[PDB]
Amino acid sequence: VKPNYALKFTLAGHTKAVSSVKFSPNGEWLASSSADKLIKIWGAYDGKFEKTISGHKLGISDVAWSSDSNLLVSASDDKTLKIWDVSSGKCLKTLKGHSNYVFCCNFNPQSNLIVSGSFDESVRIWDVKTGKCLKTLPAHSDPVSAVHFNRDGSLIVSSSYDGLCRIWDTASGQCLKTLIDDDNPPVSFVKFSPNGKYILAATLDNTLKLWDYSKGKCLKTYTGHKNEKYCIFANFSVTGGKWIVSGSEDNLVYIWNLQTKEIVQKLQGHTDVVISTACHPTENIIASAALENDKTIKLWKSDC
Amino acid sequence: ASAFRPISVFREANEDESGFTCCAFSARERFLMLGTCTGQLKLYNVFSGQEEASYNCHNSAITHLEPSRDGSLLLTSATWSQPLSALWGMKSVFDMKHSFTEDHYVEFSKHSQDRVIGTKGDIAHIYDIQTGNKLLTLFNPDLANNYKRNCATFNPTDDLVLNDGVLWDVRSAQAIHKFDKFNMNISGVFHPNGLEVIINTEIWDLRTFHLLHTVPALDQCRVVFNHTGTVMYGAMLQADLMEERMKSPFGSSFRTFNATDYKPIATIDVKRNIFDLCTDTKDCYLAVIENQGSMNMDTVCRLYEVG
Repeated sequence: VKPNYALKFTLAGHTKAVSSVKFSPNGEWLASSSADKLIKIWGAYDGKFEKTISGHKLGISDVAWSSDSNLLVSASDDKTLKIWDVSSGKCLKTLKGHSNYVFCCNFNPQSNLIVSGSFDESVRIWDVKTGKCLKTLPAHSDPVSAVHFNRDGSLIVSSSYDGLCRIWDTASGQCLKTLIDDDNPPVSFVKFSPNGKYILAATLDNTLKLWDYSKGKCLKTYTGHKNEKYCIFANFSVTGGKWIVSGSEDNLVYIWNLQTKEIVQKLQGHTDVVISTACHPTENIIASAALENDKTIKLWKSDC
Repeated sequence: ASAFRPISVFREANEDESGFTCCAFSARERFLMLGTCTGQLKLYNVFSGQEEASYNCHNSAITHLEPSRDGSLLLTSATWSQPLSALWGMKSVFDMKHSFTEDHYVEFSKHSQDRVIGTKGDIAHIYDIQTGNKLLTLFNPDLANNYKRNCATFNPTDDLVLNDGVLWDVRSAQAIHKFDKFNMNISGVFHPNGLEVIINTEIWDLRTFHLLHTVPALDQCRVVFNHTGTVMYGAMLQADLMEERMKSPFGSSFRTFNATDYKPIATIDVKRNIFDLCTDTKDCYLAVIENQGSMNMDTVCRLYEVG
């Protein structure tokens, strides 16, 4: 059955470009981060204007929660990660040590370790309950566009502008594998499949590839969208059908079929590049955020 | 090989959800090696069912075992993780000897077990057990058949290799025949008698390259012989859709074939999904891993006596 994405609520109130959105591990709240230095909370079905968080001096590129949906880690253009008490917005800790912008950040399933990628051209393993930096991995020869943790937490997947997707052993820090396409276009986003066997990865020649990363082969490649300059965060969809969703640089959000690479559904409406999208853990909900010419979030619900 | 008497069963010890995922009779008499869904390699008394040893080998489910004939070495492959395939020493103490970090399937040479042959996608890598040197790298893009489930294999005399449906002369490392691609996944094995090649449902002649036999029921099966290569066993695979729920590689039944004329013998349905099956060194036993189901896997080794 093909989806029926229906625009439900639109969220405005961001001073500048908004760069990252996420649903709660519970899915009652939508957390957004903006180049406006702000992190904001909204009603994850109704889109209600919740609290708004503050303390980062520069812009924020991305925002992740922990397993219990109790702390966010924002990654800011002020070289800083900060852990926030969602309940109050009182910044729990300010992780420090990167040399340049920090663009990607995430936790592990046990909501204790931080993974950050940065323009300092490194990745870093942090300790959430103390904020100390455990590991500096000279990850790539360039700025690091995404960092993700698998359903257990013994592997780090990293993206880089150098076309190098990469997989890391957390408990040791060793470089387990090293993906390369035969060509070397940059990779702007990466994450694990919810089942852990596979890896979504976006590249800037309008490409979005699914990978089985231990056999080292590309098992499918979805295209049609526009991705040449910006690092759009793409997602899977295993709630109803098994889909692939990703914003784009013609201010649309494209959806393909996970297992047949075909352009199942399209969602227009934004005014600028759609930079972020997430999908609710439980429900069939799509979030989407765009840059300064839009500065808004928008919600889509599908029956499947 | 049409009658199959239950002889013993056992499940994984101390584990509410038994995770045996492959088996192979060790060179030691009354003992089977089972890899488990969680990287481990267990040692079991095939008759009592008692667990004798346990070795963390990989950090993902073990897919393939192959004990060496002389008892001293073991190969393991995994699903994901470094290394993908590992070679373990076994003489009185279990330690790693080598590791093939990119081969997703590994197997000993046949005649003298003086070389491991490993598969990476469409590529074959022969290694050397004492040193671990990659002696050869067999692949030819102009001839590749891109078998989804390719496994490069040695012939009985180690003279030839087969890999992606291409026949290789090992002495000259020159491909000497491509066999036409008639299926998406199965790459073929060499018949134990060394005179013929079984690629999915095609049985080709090794000397003339003639079609000798069509065997439709071997479509999509892995194949295993009894020690004497007089009985053939075929378990059919299942299937790519959806995310993961620990899906059994084979369906619920297997088949036995006269290894000489490919005429069928029996169909054996155990009414449970099969993960692996193997035959012993003395031609008495077939041992099969069988999922019982849970809320997601719960397997038991059943040891059958062949009749």
